Amino acid sequence: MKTPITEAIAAADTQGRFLSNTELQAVNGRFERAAASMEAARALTNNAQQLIDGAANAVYQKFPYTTQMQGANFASDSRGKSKCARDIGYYLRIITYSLVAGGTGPLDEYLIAGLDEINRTFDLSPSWYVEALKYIKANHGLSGQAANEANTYIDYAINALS
Amino acid sequence: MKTPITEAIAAADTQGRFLSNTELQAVNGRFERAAASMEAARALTNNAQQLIDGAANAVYQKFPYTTQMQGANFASDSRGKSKCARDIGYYLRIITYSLVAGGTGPLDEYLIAGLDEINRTFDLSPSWYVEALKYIKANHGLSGQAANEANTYIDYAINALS
Amino acid sequence: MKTPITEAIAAADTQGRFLSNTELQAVNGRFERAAASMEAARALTNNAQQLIDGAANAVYQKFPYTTQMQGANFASDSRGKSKCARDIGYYLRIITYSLVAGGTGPLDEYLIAGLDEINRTFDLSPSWYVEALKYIKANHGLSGQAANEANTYIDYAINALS
Amino acid sequence: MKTPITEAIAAADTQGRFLSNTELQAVNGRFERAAASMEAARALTNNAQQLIDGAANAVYQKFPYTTQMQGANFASDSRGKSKCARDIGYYLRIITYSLVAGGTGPLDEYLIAGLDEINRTFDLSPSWYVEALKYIKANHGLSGQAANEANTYIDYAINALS
Amino acid sequence: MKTPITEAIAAADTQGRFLSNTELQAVNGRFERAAASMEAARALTNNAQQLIDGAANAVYQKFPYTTQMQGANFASDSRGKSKCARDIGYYLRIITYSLVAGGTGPLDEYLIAGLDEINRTFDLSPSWYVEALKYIKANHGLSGQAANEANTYIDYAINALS
Amino acid sequence: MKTPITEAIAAADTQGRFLSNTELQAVNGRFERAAASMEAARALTNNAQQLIDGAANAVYQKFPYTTQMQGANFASDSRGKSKCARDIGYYLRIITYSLVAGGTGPLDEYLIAGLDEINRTFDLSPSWYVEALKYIKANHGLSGQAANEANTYIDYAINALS
Amino acid sequence: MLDAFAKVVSQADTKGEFLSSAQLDALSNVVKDGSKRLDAVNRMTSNASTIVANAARSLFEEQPQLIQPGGNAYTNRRMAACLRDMEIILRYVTYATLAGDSSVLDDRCLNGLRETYQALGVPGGSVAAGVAKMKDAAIAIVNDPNGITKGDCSALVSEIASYFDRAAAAVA
Amino acid sequence: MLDAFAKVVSQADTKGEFLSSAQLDALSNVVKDGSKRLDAVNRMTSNASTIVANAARSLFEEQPQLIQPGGNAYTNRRMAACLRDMEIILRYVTYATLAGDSSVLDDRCLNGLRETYQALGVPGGSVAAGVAKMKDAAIAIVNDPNGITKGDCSALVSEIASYFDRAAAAVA
Amino acid sequence: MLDAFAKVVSQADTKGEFLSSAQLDALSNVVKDGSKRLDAVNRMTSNASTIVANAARSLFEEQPQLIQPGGNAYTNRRMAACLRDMEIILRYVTYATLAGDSSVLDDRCLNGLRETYQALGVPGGSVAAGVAKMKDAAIAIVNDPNGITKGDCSALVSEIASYFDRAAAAVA
Amino acid sequence: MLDAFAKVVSQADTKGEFLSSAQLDALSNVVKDGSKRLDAVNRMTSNASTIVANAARSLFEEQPQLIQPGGNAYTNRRMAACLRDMEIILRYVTYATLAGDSSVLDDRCLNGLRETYQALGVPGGSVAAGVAKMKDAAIAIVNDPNGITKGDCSALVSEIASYFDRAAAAVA
Amino acid sequence: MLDAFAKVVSQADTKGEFLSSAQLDALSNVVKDGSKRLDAVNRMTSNASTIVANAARSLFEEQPQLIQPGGNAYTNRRMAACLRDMEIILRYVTYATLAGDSSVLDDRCLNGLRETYQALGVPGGSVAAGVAKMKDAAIAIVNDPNGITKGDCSALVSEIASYFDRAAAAVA
Amino acid sequence: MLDAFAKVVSQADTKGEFLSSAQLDALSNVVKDGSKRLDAVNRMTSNASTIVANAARSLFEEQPQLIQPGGNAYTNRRMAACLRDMEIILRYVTYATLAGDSSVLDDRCLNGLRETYQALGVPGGSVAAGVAKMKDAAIAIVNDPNGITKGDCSALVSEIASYFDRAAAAVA
Ligand SMILES: *[C@H](C)[C@H]1/C(=C/c2[nH]c(/C=C3N=C(/C=C4\NC(=O)C(CC)=C4C)C(C)=C\3CCC(=O)O)c(CCC(=O)O)c2C)NC(=O)[C@@H]1C
Repeated sequence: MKTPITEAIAAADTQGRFLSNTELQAVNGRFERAAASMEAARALTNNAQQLIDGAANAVYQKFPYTTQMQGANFASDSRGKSKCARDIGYYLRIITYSLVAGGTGPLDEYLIAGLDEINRTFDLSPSWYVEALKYIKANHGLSGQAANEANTYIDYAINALS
Repeated sequence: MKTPITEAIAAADTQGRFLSNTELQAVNGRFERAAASMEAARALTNNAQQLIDGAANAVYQKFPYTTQMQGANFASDSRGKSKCARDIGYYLRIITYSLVAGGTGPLDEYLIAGLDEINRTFDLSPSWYVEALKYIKANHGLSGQAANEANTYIDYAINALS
Repeated sequence: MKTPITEAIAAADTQGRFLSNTELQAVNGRFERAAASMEAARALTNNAQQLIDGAANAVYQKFPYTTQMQGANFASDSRGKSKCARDIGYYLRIITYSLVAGGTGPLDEYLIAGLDEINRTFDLSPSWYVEALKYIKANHGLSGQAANEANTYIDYAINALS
Repeated sequence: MKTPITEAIAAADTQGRFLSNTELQAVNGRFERAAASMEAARALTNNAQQLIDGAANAVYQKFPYTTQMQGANFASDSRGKSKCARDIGYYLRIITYSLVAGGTGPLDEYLIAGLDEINRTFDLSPSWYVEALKYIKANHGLSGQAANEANTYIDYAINALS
Repeated sequence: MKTPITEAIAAADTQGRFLSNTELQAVNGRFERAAASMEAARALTNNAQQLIDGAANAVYQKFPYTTQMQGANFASDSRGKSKCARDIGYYLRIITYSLVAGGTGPLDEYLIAGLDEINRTFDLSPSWYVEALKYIKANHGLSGQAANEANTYIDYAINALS
Repeated sequence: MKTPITEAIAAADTQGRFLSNTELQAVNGRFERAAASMEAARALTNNAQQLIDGAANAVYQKFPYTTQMQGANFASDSRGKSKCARDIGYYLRIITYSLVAGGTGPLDEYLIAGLDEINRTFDLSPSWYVEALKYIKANHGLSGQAANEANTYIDYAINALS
Repeated sequence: MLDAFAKVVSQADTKGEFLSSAQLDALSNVVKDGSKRLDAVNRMTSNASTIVANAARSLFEEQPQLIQPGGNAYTNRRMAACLRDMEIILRYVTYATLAGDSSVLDDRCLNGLRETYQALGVPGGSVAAGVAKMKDAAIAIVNDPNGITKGDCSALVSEIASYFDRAAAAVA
Repeated sequence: MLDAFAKVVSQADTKGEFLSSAQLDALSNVVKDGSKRLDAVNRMTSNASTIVANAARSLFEEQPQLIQPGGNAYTNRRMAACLRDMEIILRYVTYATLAGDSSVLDDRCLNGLRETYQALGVPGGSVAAGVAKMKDAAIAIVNDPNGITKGDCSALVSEIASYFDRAAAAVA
Repeated sequence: MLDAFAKVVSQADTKGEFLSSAQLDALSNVVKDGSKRLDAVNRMTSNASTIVANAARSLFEEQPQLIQPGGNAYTNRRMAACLRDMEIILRYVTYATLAGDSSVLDDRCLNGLRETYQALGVPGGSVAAGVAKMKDAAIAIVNDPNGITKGDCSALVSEIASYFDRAAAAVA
Repeated sequence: MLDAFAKVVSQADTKGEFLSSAQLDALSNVVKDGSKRLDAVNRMTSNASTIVANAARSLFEEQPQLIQPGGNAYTNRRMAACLRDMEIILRYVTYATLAGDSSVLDDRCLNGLRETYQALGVPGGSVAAGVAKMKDAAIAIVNDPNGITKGDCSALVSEIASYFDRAAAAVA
Repeated sequence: MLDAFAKVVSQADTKGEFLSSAQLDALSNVVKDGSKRLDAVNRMTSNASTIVANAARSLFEEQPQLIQPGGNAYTNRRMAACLRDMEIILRYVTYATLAGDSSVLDDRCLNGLRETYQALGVPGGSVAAGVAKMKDAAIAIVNDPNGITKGDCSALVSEIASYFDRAAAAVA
Repeated sequence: MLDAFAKVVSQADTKGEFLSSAQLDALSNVVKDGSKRLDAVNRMTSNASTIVANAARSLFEEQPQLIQPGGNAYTNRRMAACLRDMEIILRYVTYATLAGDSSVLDDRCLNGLRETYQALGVPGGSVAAGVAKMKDAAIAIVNDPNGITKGDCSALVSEIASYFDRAAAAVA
């Protein structure tokens, strides 16, 4: 999986050479950022259920037609609400994985790869998930470098959707 | 030239994507190491002439035949001594360049690329330069991370020669 | 542009051979289908404005939020309605082009190539155009092979969107 | 084997797409030509032995040296006459196969591929077979599109030999 | 042009190396064979017209139909006889060129390359030229290594035709 | 292994053709040179031990530091002298192999391939072996083409080292 | 690959004889029934997307262990791969229907698929269930009598069902 | 490349308007006259070998300086190249005749041919003479009234002659 | 490509002398101001999509002749190409901002772009207008004082504006 | 390949749950001990050449049948190949030490090495002896207390020895 | 590949000793008899076409089931392939005759031929019969005493027959 | 490429006539003087390394501005490139000497070298000086009378000097 350490090792391996000072400097920078990364990860994991419920409710309020239109891809019944809550939980959990791993490897591997085809096939709108992620970014309750890291990963996900 | 910033930019460019968090972390690690890098560079630049003279003298003492054998590739006359001093100065200056730039880019580009062919063609021994570099490492008079960086680059050069 | 005649000529040219009986048979089949193709093209061209207005109105009735939500990509104002009418006119005109040319060349070249990126960037939903095309198919007022051809091309466009 | 249906299927498969309207039009054109194709095939099959004997006799009359010169590749004895009759029968049978299949697939696969090397190795003249095919074309006794198809395939074979 | 010296030079050049002892040995072997090569070349050049006339006459006697059949590719008139004499002269002259150059370079470059297509297009039989070359080999009047070289090149030409 | 016969066979095989006159001429040149080759091989094999001892002694006299400096790569003890004698014996034996085989195949395969890496890793000087080979060339006691061949192969080895 | 005409020609050439009257009559009958085959292929091609989407939705409702965390279809990448495989199977079934012979389907799609799935770890039973659902949907769409000339298509539907069952048995 | 239908569609799309009744009527007329075009293409394809051989023989009889020692067609290799070029020109003329538009002929064959011949040293006048002889032979074969339904093909013959003259002028 | 450190090292090696104290002090100052550069690059990368979309919308509102039938951006393919080009220009501007030197931007993006656009027929004035709009949006986003430590970024903003104007002048 | 963070994330995703506090604490401990790992990697990389040369010399002194005429290391080419293999093994051990997990070493170096050596005829026991000598030299160099901050590196040395023994057992 | 000189040198290097007098005398004898080998190779190369044609004709007369409809040589393509294979076998026999060692013949031609023929379905007995006929023809041509210096070539003919029988046994 | 025999054959074929007695006598004279050419080529090949090294040393002593910091030969890479170029020029001179014609030297080495050096910035005068020094060294080595049969080699030396001067003039 794409992490800074594995990226440096792969870069060194494709050339058949030992590890230079640049790879060690990159690993050291990752270790320096790890403190804020773990702070953000703990803050996001501790309040997962409240964030999921709030993001779902925000999606339901901004797009009220998603709870009234009769369809398989809408949340007009309990099955649709369960699917939406599951999707938001998946998004939050994978964002936490990316925060812990120190890179966008989990985001690219588990969620982004193949997202457009799924959204087209099952008739889902990226705007719903963009609104949910915007709520999560506005209400994660962090400050400083931890907030900076969380916002960076949330914006990466949003730019992937948009 | 191969520097951490240009390496990260090239890695991002070969994939046609924006700069991720890993490249920024690598650049931050380079910036953290820059303090020791500049300390070592200043210490090596301030005492360049004394180090060059001492390294030359050490080479002359360890291999006494280099000052008595009659040949074009030996230092038995003033021309050979001038050439040896020039070579040691080149080695020290390029090591300083590598220390400042933050990577082995200057070392690979200006000195290492094509070294074996030159040593074979003009009948020069890598052991002389290894001894000079060992003297420089033993007598640069640094302590701590600056000494660590200087020793790392000197060992890179030595491993290139050996 | 991808037409049956040009497709046959390109197939013959990539092998460096003359035109065989199979290419002539394909061209003859195209000529046999041309009667129904032109019938459908005339029927669709004669009632273009009514079809465009009806398809727009159907989109507005099925998705009522597209006329009330405040946004740049919605038809809540005159500019959005003009853009929607222009889009539906483009769809109908390119379908007519494909009917006349005898293949999906115009559809693949003018509309389908790059459709997903545009829909993602400008935040447009393929379901609106699917509903408009469904209305057009239900209300083009043809019968027989002309209706068969028109429905075939409309379904090709719909499958491209879905 | 190269038939219009298999050609269309292969063209669709090399691009990883479904069958478009052009392939169906080509298959329909093949089906329209199939009537004349089968008419010509029946007419050529019903009078096979007479055509073979006549074509052989025409070759023997136009090149009288083929029945007097002493050689392994000449028809001066019973073995050579048997070989010539067998060759003419092969030509007629493969032409019938091509007429039935709707393309030059059987002709390219069973007869044309490797014909020049065989004619050079065993010292055979293409002019003999050209004369036999010309007799067959002049005496197959067809009229209309069936005659057109038979002449087209015979001319394809002749151009292959010439 | 393909000569032993140029072949050795090209072999040395494709590897980017100097000329080794093997290339010099090959050139020396060519120089040793050059005596017989020039002997055969002189013997064939001195009696060119008689050999050409005899080979033509042999072709006319073995295939008597070539002087009676009415056609553009036959020697039934003065134009055909002139063309046949010109062809036999070309064959003999190029064989002499190959003998002088020390290899089959002239034969492959001037005559063999494209021979089959010409023989098929203009309806010429390789057996005529095979008979002419057989007469030339039987009546060149050489003995020893010169005869060996002449026979080797004539057999190379014959195998090219057959 | 690279010998003139195998080189000619490989050249003929990469083009899928029979053996031409040029390959036979090259083999004949090799056979003509074989007499001097075997003469030189016998002369070098008969006096192997004396040549090895003399070349070793010449190396020890020209570079006297190789018998006094304390090191693993020097001949200051019995082990180093045994290693040097073994190396000189290897050089002479492989030169004899190359003389017998008629090409530089044994020299390129057994000795030259990978020589620079070994000399760099184990800290050996090519000048020692150059001096030994120069002594061998000056004291092999041959005259004529045998001496020419021996000198050619010794110079090939020297140019490989230099 | 081989269609009906190529198959008959190949057998006749292997036996080395002219085509008889029975074979020519059978080929004439095959040619006479080409319009129904073209209609079936066109309808399946037009409704492919809905067929695939509905079949996938039904399959994931019947076997919920595939989309659970840790399943074989739990990611966007693996879900896209599953949809792509189902679309490929439907496409090759349509190719075989147009050709009139299952040579292309057996040679280019079903050749060595079971071993590939075993190496990857893909459950073949779920794939067979999805293929059966696609078969039912496609057969129901083909036999739609609205907006088409009335006729007999029983043999064509039976043959299409045969291709679908062959694919399901070869992948299971 | 573009044929008549593609050309009309391209102009209509560039102007951004639906096709009018005149353009549709012209395209219907083009479709109605397709059998004659198919016959012309079939006849030219069938007689291509004889056309090329006769044209080459006539060209080398009219200009004997080409096959003389030192000429541009004095070898087997160069003679084969000349025959190949003439066959290629005839093939592309047939392609343009089938398409109904000279886009393919101008884009894939005649684009940059004069400069290539100038660099190689090939005389363009002899090539133009050979093209004219091929044109005459092909036109004579196309207008053969034996074993075909009687009709009017004057426009088709004029168009084919136009393509041949265009090729001759572009290569000269 | 070259950044500041590589540029200084290259000039010093060309002159063949050790680095002086002034150059080392300048490089130390460059290192000391790296956090602001990282923040600017991060903000531009995060807001790239909105920047590009808003700039394209504004450009097509100001110059309506581009999206009209027959325009240079009238298709889905050409519109996608235009958006891709704008995104590429923004990406290379971000690369140059991170490097601290415009070598990569001038060597990999702006080298020979005017001739390519002239050959294709792309109007350079509209591209320059779009680049200016992107510059304004990016500069406004970078100088946002919300949720960040207060400081002085005037030199960084001036340098970024210099890169944007260089790109606009090189493409016009 | 996988390091510690990637391994933990992969197991958590397979089980489909958030990371607990124990895993986060373990990862924090791993991050806290990164300086020692960087020092170990740097020292091994710096002394690689001497390690390889000394190990090869010792191996050829202990088993003299390898460099004898007819041995598996009797040429310059085969000796260079042996040195290259030892250097590759050391390089991959350093990669695994930096990663903190033996996934890369087992996947890119030791995967199918025994079969390759068996096919070539390379004795695995001598390779194992050389690997053991390299292990001893590298461990002795890593634990050098001169010119470094005093601390505890027992776990790191044990882990490095584990990687070396794993390589030796996988190649034997 | 290896010839006699390379073989002797390889064995001497494997044993690690200088060549003795017996080996040098044997190599001198091999060199002394090179003219006969060159004559044999030249004659076989010159008569290759007639050898192959006559052998193929005789083989198809002796076993008429190969050229019957349905046979393994019933087409122009398969007949050309059979002639090509026979020519390749003769060419490699000539290569081995020139080299003086059957290494090239066993390594480049006969290595894995039986399995290839078994997979394709080619009968090996007919190939062996054709090889035997080619052997007889080539031997008869080589021993022709007309227009050549009289001498003893018994060993050369025996060796050539050995190569031919080796090929026949390896392909059967 | 062309040697003397190929050149004469090419002119004779262009004129389309048999070779006369004068040309055959000239070719016989060329063949008679082959041993001296082989000796010259062998000596130059054997002494190439010393020739190149001495010429480079002399050139860098005469023009010290090349190896100064900032020069065109101030690095290990550029010095290696310069030595490689000189070795290539000597190698092609030896090729031309063996061939007896300067076609290969003019076609594969000196074709477009001046423009390449102008684009790169390599001074041609220094290259010409190095070529002249190599010429002097090679001529002095070739005319060494020790350990060789006494004879006349004046024409060969003049021709070699002509090739060297041609290279020097073409590179300047
Ligand atoms: C059987 C699956 C269903 C069915 C089909 C059916 N159609 C006819 C009539 C026609 N179908 C076509 C369709 C095409 N011909 C082509 O070339 C192409 C591709 C370019 C298509 C799509 C045509 C032209 C006809 C004839 C004209 C007409 O409209 O009638 C029949 C009758 C038998 C026949 O062969 O024509 C049948 C059975 N109808 C059903 O009810 C079945 C469900």
